[PDB]
Amino acid sequence: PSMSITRLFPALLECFGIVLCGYIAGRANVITSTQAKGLGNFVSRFALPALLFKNMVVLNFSNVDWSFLYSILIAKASVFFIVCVLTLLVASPDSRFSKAGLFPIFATQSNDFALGYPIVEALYQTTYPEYLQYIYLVAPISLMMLNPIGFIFCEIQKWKDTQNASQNKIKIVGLGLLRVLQNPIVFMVFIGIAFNFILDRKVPVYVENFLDGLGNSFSGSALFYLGLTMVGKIKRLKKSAFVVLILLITAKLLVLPLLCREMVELLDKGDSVVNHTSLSNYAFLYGVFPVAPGVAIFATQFNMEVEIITSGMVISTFVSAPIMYVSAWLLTFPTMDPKPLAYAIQNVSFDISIVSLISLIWSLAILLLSKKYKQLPHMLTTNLLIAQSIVCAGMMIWNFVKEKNFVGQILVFVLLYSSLYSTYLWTGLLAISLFLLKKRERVQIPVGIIIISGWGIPALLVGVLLITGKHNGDSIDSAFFYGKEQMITTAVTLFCSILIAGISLQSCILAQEEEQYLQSGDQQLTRHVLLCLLLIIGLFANLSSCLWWLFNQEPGRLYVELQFFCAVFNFGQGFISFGIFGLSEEIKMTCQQFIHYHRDLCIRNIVKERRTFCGCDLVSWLIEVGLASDRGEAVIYGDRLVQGGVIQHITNEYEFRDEYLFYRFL
Amino acid sequence: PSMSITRLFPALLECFGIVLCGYIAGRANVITSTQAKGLGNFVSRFALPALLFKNMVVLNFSNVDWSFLYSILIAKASVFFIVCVLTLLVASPDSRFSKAGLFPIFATQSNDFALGYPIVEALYQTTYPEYLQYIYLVAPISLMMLNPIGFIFCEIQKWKDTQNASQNKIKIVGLGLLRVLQNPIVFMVFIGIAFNFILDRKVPVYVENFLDGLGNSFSGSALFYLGLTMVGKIKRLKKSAFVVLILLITAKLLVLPLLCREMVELLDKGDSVVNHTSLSNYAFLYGVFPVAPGVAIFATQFNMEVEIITSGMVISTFVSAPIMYVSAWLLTFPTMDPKPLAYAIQNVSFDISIVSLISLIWSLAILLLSKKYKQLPHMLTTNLLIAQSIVCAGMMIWNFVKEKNFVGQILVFVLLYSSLYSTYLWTGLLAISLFLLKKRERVQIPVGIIIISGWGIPALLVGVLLITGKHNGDSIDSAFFYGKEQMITTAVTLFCSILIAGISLQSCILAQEEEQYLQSGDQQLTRHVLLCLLLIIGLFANLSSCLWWLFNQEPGRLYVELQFFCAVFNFGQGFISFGIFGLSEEIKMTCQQFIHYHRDLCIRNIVKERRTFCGCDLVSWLIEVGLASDRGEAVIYGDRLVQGGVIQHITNEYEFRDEYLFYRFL
Ligand SMILES: CC(C)CCC[C@@H](C)[C@H]1CC[C@H]2[C@@H]3CC=C4C[C@@H](OC(=O)CCC(=O)O)CC[C@]4(C)[C@H]3CC[C@]12C
Ligand SMILES: CC(C)CCC[C@@H](C)[C@H]1CC[C@H]2[C@@H]3CC=C4C[C@@H](OC(=O)CCC(=O)O)CC[C@]4(C)[C@H]3CC[C@]12C
Ligand SMILES: CC(C)CCC[C@@H](C)[C@H]1CC[C@H]2[C@@H]3CC=C4C[C@@H](O)CC[C@]4(C)[C@H]3CC[C@]12C
Ligand SMILES: CC(C)CCC[C@@H](C)[C@H]1CC[C@H]2[C@@H]3CC=C4C[C@@H](O)CC[C@]4(C)[C@H]3CC[C@]12C
Repeated sequence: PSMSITRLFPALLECFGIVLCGYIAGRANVITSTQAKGLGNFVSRFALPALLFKNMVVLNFSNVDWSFLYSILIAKASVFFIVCVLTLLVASPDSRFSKAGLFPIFATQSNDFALGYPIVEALYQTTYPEYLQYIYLVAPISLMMLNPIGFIFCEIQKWKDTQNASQNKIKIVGLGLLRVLQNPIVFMVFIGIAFNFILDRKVPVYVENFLDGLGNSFSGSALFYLGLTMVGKIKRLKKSAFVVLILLITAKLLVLPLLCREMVELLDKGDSVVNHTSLSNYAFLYGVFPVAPGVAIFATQFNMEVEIITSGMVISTFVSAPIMYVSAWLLTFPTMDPKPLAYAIQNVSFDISIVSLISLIWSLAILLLSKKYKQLPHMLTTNLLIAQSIVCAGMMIWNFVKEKNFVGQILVFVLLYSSLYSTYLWTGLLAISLFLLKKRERVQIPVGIIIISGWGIPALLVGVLLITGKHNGDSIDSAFFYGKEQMITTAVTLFCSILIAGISLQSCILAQEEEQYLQSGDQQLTRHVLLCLLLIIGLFANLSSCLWWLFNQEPGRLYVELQFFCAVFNFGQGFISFGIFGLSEEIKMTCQQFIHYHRDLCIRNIVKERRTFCGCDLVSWLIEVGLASDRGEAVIYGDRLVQGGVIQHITNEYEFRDEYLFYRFL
Repeated sequence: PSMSITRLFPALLECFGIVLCGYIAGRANVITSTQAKGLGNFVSRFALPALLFKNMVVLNFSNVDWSFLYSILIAKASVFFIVCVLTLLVASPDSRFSKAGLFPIFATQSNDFALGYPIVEALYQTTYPEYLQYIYLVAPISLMMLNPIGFIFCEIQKWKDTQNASQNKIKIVGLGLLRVLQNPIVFMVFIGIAFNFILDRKVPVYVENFLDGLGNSFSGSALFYLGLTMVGKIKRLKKSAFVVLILLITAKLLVLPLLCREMVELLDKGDSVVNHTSLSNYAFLYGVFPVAPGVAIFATQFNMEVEIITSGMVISTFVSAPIMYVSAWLLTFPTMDPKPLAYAIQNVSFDISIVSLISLIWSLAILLLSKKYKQLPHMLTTNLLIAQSIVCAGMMIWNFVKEKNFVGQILVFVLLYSSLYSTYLWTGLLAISLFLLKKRERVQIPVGIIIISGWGIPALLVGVLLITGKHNGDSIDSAFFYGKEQMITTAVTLFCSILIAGISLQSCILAQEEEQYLQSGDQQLTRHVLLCLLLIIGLFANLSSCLWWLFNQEPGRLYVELQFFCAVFNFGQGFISFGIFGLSEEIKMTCQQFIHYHRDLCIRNIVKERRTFCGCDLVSWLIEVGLASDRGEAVIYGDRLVQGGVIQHITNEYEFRDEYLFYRFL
């Protein structure tokens, strides 16, 4: 009925595929950091103002439900107040106010013009068209209400830092209000209100096409720019910063949706209980939008807490999508029957499985063409991705052979759950390999023994399940294909894997040292330990669901959520693996420019005699001088120099890269 | 009926308003030339491929009329062959091939993805939707048939710089084909055809939203980027280059549409004569699309004929719009009745007049706030724009009061045509002032006498016309309000104006020197002659139409076109006048970056002792060193330096500008 949910997955695919395209373009150095400024300016100064003005001139303010806006504003104000009070009472006095100026803003301001609006449009287009108008009502008002307090706190921190006690509160409040008044959203909305009243809710035909043309290009360009602005933002941090970031993202993505739902339940007291449920669900879905990059822009402008804010915004952007999908499906579940419920679970798992299969075959092609799996622990990772691809393919076959052929059904079930148990066990084997590498022991690794164990133990478990179990062809879900025996063998396999994971966790000298450094750096322990920390979340979810079903024989109103979560993890675990292990005239001009003018003073610190400069030191020196903005521009400049015959590698085998590679002048 | 024409003006307004926004953003240094590369890459590598693939997957090749495509291709091939043959026969042997490789491409390839498609969509969405599919069929194929040959010619020019007569024809053809195969349009269309046949003309729902999101952001972004790429392109050229440019634009915008119409007349031999007429009228206005910037990109890549190609592309882009509008209206005219025809003329003139009044009041406000009209010849220009604004307002009043009141309509007519005669005379007075300034005589200019004459002679003419004329209130057009006497007065006024126009055409010394330079440069004599010529063109058109009506008393089937042209010029002459007249952590980082490392060697060539460097020399030196790409980067860098307390003006009154203003170090 309401909240058509089958249209949400393509909308999420749009929203995050454009972001992924932007990230890939930025990271492959197609677009550098300087060239992204043009796209950012076009999006912020011409497309968003046009979209806001066009949508705000026609709003019909006499037919707007203000209860929803009041509830959302009350929830946001409550979250802001709580975060500000806790930050003031907890943070150290040296940089207290700055935190209280930005942490509440981080946990309240969301990204709903670029990401939230397509989702809301897809969910509520033909069912509740009046909901799409609320976004343009809620996003600006919040900036009109909560941003000034944060800006005032930041100005107070700046005043303390400068120690200019002669200032008064009037100037601080004036600066705080002026910073929020100059935002294009605020005054564009004000002008939209003014022209809405002047023009009697009608857009002249002369400017309709112009406004539509500028407004239709906002969403995709903003998604691309958001993807571009995440190329190098996530960096290593400390434990305290990590805990603060986890708390902030939990406040943004968990506490706020629940508070919005509670406020909508309290304030709204209308008839048509169906509409009340729809409004509460809409509030919950609105609460889960990620943090807007405008907060990072504010932090950069104030030059305070920029790194933690940027990292948190980037992380929350990616964390929000599974939360959105699962929350929407869970809220749609109550208005369903058990057989359509199972069909919906099958369909969602099939969609996740097919997208994950495409991503996994792409990642496998990359890994095979890299030809780096011959040394540990890349081949175990290759086996893990192979098992994930096989389980995705097995489920896609199962969705069609569920009630088509018998022998095909048994064969598909065997393949699918052998692959599932293979992934479960391979998590533990990878953890064991990482722990063994941690011991730094120069002992041979039984690669053959571990691989045959990992690919034969699940086969033996499936065989004994077939021998001792009872077939049940009336079950739509493959989890209950046999029943008690399948459940107990899955539970014991998960328990063993989790226990294993927990227990486990002209210069020859220059050439030899650089190849030794390359060999040492090829062992990417960070990514492997990240994967062998992330998989146990889903392993724990699976084990908890199995134990809950075993202990609670009578099905309560919690096993459906566990089924959905475990299926989503089981058939989307390949996304994590893809995210980890898946990613002339001007030449002459720059050549003579470098040779003639500033060639001198270059060889003073970065070049020394060796029995002749690195790759990182030259990039750092170029950044220091001012010939580049980031590492990308330095890499492009070095490529320009090398292609022109200015410098060359010693071995004549590597191009200009930001590694520990040595080059010589010509 | 067919070809809904009342909604073409908003489409043109959108298409060129986004271009104007891009040009203003680029010229005001909001977006620098380096930062535009990101927008260009996003447009050319992600949005256009997505749009092309999405449109090519669903095309229904079994229901496509190939006669239109064949006729367009034949006309384009004929134009290409003619231009190539004439260029080969006429051009000097120094660069005979290079021009022959680029001139036929300039006159054939058009801009139909960004500009042509919105126009075709607006004109034909409701009446003939199938026409919308022809663009994506015509634009790619043309390249596949015409781009190689020309490219081969360019390769021959490169072969003329190698002095290797033996080798290699095969290599030349291979390079020519490889340059056209790597264009995203070509292989995107090929992949679209392949997936069209694979997918049975159906796109999966998973990628529908992604393709729609990337494809919907192409038109506005491409228009903005096109506007951005026209900031510093039009430059002074030679007479021969000007003649070649005029010939090339005439071939592109005049010969090609007529040839397309003729080929469609010859080949298409179908039924439903109305459909044949509509398809032949669609053949026309396809050849009036301006030159695509891809030709300029090709010229830059080949590094040959770059300046003439860029200037011609920009000029054709700006010239095509009135040609499109007038051609479409003239083609639509035959399917109308006399009274609806007159109403359509009134409506088109009213629309042009209202847009021109908005533009003119903007320009007048800018000129008044500039406070530079106190010296000749700016105040005469101010009077000219005042008269144009008054005539626009008078016509907008007339359209509402054409049949409302007697005294009101008489007063409105008097004001309107007094303003029209005022503009006609003020053209000649501006010509007289320019000629007097050319004589370089230090004689006082009777500004009061000339302004009194210019604002009084039209009043005397309209008064004597009212006294001796006869009222005719049954005419919708204001031209025949009185009859033959009004035509005689208009003709004699135009003849007098045309004759007049034709007949006429520390810091002791540095401060005064720069003041004298500013005074000399304030008299912008370069643009005034161009404005005079542009108004003379329309005055000549008006006089020709008046003489044609006077000599040809019986109305043939040519007076409607002259009426339309006269109305368009009379009520859009303000657009010409608007075009001529009307258009920190980083700080400290850059200031100590300049101070610490490369502060030295700056005072070696440009800075010298004076009784101390101009901004132009600093900009040129910064460009030469490599710290800036164009004048914009140098200007931004100088602003950063000045705001950081590095250099300051002698008078401390001028910010960092690319003028002859001396600056001193701190
Ligand atoms: C939730 C399901 C059912 C719907 C489909 C969601 C996917 C389209 C999302 C989910 C996880 C996303 C990924 C999560 C994390 C990343 C890493 C991200 O890069 C970084 O975070 C690196 C930053 C740096 O190096 O500074 C690039 C996008 C990517 C691959 C994302 C691409 C889009 C993905 C696959
Ligand atoms: C034809 C009518 C009925 C429809 C509306 C058309 C307008 C939207 C067009 C027609 C003429 C155009 C102008 C023609 C020329 C210019 C100059 C152009 O700048 C340059 O050419 C300078 C280039 C340089 O300095 O290098 C900026 C856009 C502008 C004002 C154009 C803006 C858009 C205009 C007013
Ligand atoms: C359950 C399935 C369907 C979806 C899982 C989504 C979440 C849990 C996964 C999908 C891809 C993952 C990301 C993949 C790659 C990276 C880059 C790394 O440097 C930090 C972690 C990070 C950012 C991961 C965080 C967790 C992540 C966002
Ligand atoms: C008849 C009315 C309605 C429309 C007239 C359109 C044409 C003829 C006019 C409108 C604005 C004009 C432009 C205004 C400004 C400039 C900049 C100048 O450095 C070169 C000429 C150029 C580029 C003009 C060329 C002619 C132009 C394009």
